[PDB]
Amino acid sequence: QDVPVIGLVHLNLDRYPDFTVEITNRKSGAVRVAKASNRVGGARNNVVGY
Amino acid sequence: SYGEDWGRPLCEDYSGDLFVVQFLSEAVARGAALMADIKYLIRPGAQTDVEHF
Amino acid sequence: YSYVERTGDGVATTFNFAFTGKGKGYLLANQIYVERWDGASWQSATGWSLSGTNQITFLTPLANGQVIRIRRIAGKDYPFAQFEPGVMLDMASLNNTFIHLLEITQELLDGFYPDGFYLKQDLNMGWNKIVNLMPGTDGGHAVNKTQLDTLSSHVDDVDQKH
Amino acid sequence: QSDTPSIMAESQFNSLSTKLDAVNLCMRAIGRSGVDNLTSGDLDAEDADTMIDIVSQRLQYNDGKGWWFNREPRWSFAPDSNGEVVLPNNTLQVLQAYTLNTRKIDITIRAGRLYSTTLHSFDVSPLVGPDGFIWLDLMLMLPFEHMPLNVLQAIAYQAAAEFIVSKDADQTKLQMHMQMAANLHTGMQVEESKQNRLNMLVHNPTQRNFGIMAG
Amino acid sequence: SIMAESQFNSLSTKLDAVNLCMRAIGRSGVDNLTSGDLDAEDADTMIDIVSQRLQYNDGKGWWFNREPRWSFAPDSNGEVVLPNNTLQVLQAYTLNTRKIDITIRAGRLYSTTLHSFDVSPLVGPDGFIWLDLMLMLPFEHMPLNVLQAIAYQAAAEFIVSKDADQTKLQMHMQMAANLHTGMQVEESKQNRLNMLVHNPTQRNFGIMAG
Repeated sequence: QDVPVIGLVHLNLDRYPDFTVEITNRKSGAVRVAKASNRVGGARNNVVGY
Repeated sequence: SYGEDWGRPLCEDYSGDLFVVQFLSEAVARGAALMADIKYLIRPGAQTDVEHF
Repeated sequence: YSYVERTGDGVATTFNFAFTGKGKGYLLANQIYVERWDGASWQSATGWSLSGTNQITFLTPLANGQVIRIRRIAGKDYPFAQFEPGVMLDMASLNNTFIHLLEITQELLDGFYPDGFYLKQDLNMGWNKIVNLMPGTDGGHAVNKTQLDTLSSHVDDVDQKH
Repeated sequence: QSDTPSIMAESQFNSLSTKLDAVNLCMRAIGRSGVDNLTSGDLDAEDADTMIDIVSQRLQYNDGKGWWFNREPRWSFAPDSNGEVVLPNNTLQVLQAYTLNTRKIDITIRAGRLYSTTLHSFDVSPLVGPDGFIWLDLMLMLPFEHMPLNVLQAIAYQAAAEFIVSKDADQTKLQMHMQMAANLHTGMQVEESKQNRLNMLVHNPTQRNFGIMAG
Repeated sequence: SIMAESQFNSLSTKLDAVNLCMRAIGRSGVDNLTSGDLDAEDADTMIDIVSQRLQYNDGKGWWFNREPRWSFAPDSNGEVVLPNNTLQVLQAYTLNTRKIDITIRAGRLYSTTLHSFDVSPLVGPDGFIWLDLMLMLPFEHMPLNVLQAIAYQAAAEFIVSKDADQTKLQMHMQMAANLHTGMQVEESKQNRLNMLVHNPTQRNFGIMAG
């Protein structure tokens, strides 16, 4: 019953394409989608090439 | 005064002082009357009953 | 394109509008703006609420033959998205930005301009017509030939009684 | 010849004016970087958007009156023949105009259109002023834009502190933001009286009346 | 064979301020302002935020921010537009000028009493319009004292944005205020003023009875 309140979730990844994370609630039933992409500004993997 | 068909009164020369006296007298009388009033006061949660008092 | 004209009469209280583009056709709810036609001026309306994605709901039914106009005004001073290095770069912003930048031009094609607008240069139309004018009241207003016909009619009657 | 145009043309200040930059600033001191788009798909993005909107009229209202930009002097409404007058857009508060030979009548604001308690009639035809369109003083709510640059900084820091305490629980970060934002508020409130300056005399009816007499 | 480091004098360059802000955390500053490090940008933004904030300080700014009376001359269309960023704008308080409220909305100004967006009816007698305002000049072309003062204040805030020891925070905050009052005394040294001649009632009393 003594359950902590989760504020943020950090994922450590080594190789990943763009993907989505689905959030579901067992009481309200609402669904939330958080879309993640591998494009981050100023990084090496930002060229239009590949 | 020169070129005037009618004269002027003496109280015209001290109307300002008379008005100041009137204002100060009104202020002091009003303050005395306002302080003369009584209103009483009891603290909430008095632990006492006013009707018996 | 952007602007949509609608007429109201009866118990009807919900009006539907459709804009060009993907999905709902707009980016923000703030882009929707409602106008009411009083018959003389471009008066704004109050008491409207956005009930659906592409529909609005009034509090009271419109009167006989009331005319409303649902248009969409986009941000006129800044781009929709601001890009910096080191940020979470998502592709949806790119798609939205192009639509928004395409959107700012869209109503210009329709014919809307911001208030306090005047062409300060000498414009030319390359020998094209100017049509559909009202008679001008003040001297600064332009005149159609309906007034010219009236003046031509006026000089005729004075000459004929001569 | 000369070098003043050449060198400092490249100079850039990049002041903050957009609502998004305030959100991005609010998105710091908490972890993750800010969002590039206002809408986006991140839940915390619109959560910061809600904070800015809520704290807007809270700050703009001060205690009682707001600043000079919220001032709106004598209005004229001329209520319609249908009935009462509807208050324009969103108003923080409504006060009666205070010109001469104007008796005190009660004005109270319900949803939009106002209400007079003494008359108890939700329509107010008879309490209209003589040949006057019920002159009164009110206070609009400007959006996040259309505001001075300083108040934009003040509202952002105040909202950031409220976001942190709701989101996170850290004493050091919270203490700095509350203290530093309060410094800016006083540093900005000081000029509000310095602007639109007023003095003891003239403005005070009893002082001006005393000044005219005996002088 | 190596670029080495170009000579830096005090901290005139914006990049050096980021390097100081980058320091205090045990990581050294990047050589190029852009580079590829994400943390330099947070320092870069932090300097920018403080600049707009610290120059304005409490009420009126310093001696170099403020600018004397201008002339705007509103057009035939209506109101006049304020130039770029103005921290605050006030009407000139010279004699024979009635006090009319001036308020700044987005960019161009506004008149509350006239309630109209334009300011055409408020043109003064035989003078178009006169008012006093202050700019916000960018990070460069600054008195060198503000350059060091702004860096420590921004860096001290930067500490607590990222984890910092209590020790680092308390010292920087103490010196940021200490450096602030270090330059504040020069404010009175410049544009120095006194009650006499400057105060309208004191000059009026001085000329009479003497």
